[PDB]
Amino acid sequence: GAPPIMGSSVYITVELAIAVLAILGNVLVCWAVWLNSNLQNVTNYFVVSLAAADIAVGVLAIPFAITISTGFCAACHGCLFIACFVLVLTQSSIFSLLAIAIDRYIAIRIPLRYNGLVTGTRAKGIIAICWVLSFAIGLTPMLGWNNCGQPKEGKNHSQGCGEGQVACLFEDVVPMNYMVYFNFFACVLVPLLLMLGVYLRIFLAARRQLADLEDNWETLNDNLKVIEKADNAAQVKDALTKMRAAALDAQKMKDFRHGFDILVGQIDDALKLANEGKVKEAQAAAEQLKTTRNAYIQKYLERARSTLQKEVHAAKSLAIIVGLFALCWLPLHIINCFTFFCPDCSHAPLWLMYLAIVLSHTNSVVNPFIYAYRIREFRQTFRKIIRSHV
Ligand SMILES: CC(C)CCC[C@@H](C)[C@H]1CC[C@H]2[C@@H]3CC=C4C[C@@H](O)CC[C@]4(C)[C@H]3CC[C@]12C
Ligand SMILES: CC(C)CCC[C@@H](C)[C@H]1CC[C@H]2[C@@H]3CC=C4C[C@@H](O)CC[C@]4(C)[C@H]3CC[C@]12C
Ligand SMILES: CC(C)CCC[C@@H](C)[C@H]1CC[C@H]2[C@@H]3CC=C4C[C@@H](O)CC[C@]4(C)[C@H]3CC[C@]12C
Ligand SMILES: Nc1nc(NCCc2ccc(O)cc2)nc2nc(-c3ccco3)nn12
Ligand SMILES: CCCCCCCC/C=C\CCCCCCCC(=O)O
Ligand code: NA
Repeated sequence: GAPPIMGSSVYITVELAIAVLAILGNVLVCWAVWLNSNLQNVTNYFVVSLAAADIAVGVLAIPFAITISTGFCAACHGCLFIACFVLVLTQSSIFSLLAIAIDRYIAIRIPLRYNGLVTGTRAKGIIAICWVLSFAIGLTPMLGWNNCGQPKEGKNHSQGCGEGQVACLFEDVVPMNYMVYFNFFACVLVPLLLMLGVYLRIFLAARRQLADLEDNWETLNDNLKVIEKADNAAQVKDALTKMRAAALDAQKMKDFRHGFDILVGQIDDALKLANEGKVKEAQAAAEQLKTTRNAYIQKYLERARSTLQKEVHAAKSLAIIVGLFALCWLPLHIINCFTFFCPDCSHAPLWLMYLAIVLSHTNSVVNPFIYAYRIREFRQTFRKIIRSHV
């Protein structure tokens, strides 16, 4: 077998390349949110916490990963910290990603209550709490769920380690049942399936809300046709009742309210004439709704449709971030599953183990590119920062 330093040099060089890109890209994200008030919303406070976790991957986790690949002799609980710290940052990333999904779900389901419910203060408290929990979850092996009590005495003696020391290798100190059941199934897989369900509900809400907008609009126009060719006052009354309900329903901002005030007032005018049996005069009054429809109602329809389409597109951009997180981390989890569940299968080869580790670290590079390609407000802030400075 080739000298280990050769393959190790490749892995270390690649890790350092990734640490540099993770730092720069996510420093740039944080710098953008700090400078641009348009980016200073509650959603982006989770984006920032997520960016800080990825900066920490380059500053600390990658240097730790480089250290543990050497198998150096170390006290077992110090080895555990080196080995498990990255699990803290990944758990924090899960919480930030989940809060973002719930944040956007709240914004599309109850937008009028959003600013009263989701505030910057409460977001900070949630973020602080999630970091605490991430340390508890990620460092759970440091509380006794480890293999420090069953050291590899063959490795420790050949490595020449001292009293209470072990050859510091990830799979010799971290239990695989912890990695599969606790970390993967419970703390990663379950939150990802929840995020999937949240985003599905976000898209269902938008689809259902866009459909109501268009259904109310068609109800308005169809009933105008009904009124125009109606043959008696009663056919006009029934047509006008179905419009008044749609008018009040669509009403549930200065020029918006004034438009529906005009609309409802004209319907009531036509309704009163129709109750008095004045057919032609009711039809002529109902015909004046077209003015209001073209001047006010069409502009509100188009503006409400545009907001909803923006929320769909934004939700897609954030879902892509969740999907790249899964793409980058699942191979490592899936390999552990094979290692744990198939003791009769050969262990995955070393070159694959480190490709899977490298892939997981690349996730801390991608998020700033998604923002730059998919979020105009980030892309524009990135340009101004770059060309004003570098
Ligand atoms: C706040 C940031 C900048 C500082 C990070 C401190 C890091 C580098 C420190 C904190 C605790 C330290 C570990 C504590 C215990 C041991 C056991 C010892 O037998 C080998 C070194 C090792 C594994 C240390 C390595 C370096 C270490 C991980
Ligand atoms: C999210 C996507 C990319 C999932 C990718 C699936 C990857 C991780 C899967 C697909 C095929 C899998 C390999 C199939 C066969 C073996 C032989 C066994 O003795 C050890 C595990 C090993 C080497 C598997 C490791 C994990 C593996 C490489
Ligand atoms: C992320 C979604 C797709 C579900 C998670 C995929 C994981 C849990 C699935 C996909 C493929 C599955 C593996 C397929 C084959 C084997 C070999 C068997 O001898 C032990 C179980 C094991 C190792 C499975 C464990 C669970 C597994 C890794
Ligand atoms: N299984 C595993 N191994 C390692 N490193 C050690 C790789 C290795 C595996 C076997 C061997 O004989 C020598 C080295 N880091 C690892 N990190 C993770 C991880 C992080 C998140 C989910 O899994 N799993 N994982
Ligand atoms: C911006 C923060 C940068 C932090 C410093 C980065 C340079 C350190 C990176 C890797 C050093 C790895 C230390 C080698 C482990 C010791 C090997 C051994 O004891 O056998
Ligand atoms: Na991350």
